[PDB]
Amino acid sequence: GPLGSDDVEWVVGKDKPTYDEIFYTLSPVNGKITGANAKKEMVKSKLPNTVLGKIWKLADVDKDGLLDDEEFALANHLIKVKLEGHELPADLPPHLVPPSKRRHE
Amino acid sequence: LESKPYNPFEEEEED
Ligand SMILES: [Ca+2]
Repeated sequence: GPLGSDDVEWVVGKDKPTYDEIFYTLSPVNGKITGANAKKEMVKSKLPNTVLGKIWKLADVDKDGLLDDEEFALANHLIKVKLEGHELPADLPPHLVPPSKRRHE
Repeated sequence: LESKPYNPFEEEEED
């Protein structure tokens, strides 16, 4: 049975180009920045340290400790949501979880 | 295992 492609609306796909540029300015080592790079970026965002921890713990879907361009873009996306006056529901739904981390079966 | 060491904003609390 030929199953179809599940294309969910990952809004970060609209955000990506901008955070991709930022990702490159933090010096992406082997295509993935370390916790230090994004840590100083997060403190530049001028958010409370508690928020940084929450943003990271949600955004880092790999639980790898590093942020690649999609994880980092989610990090920035969530930070922006906070800056917009709102907050993240502490839920990663299908339309926020990147396809790279979408578990099939 | 509850202290998540993968977060640079969660790197140790008081000690
Ligand atoms: Ca990661």
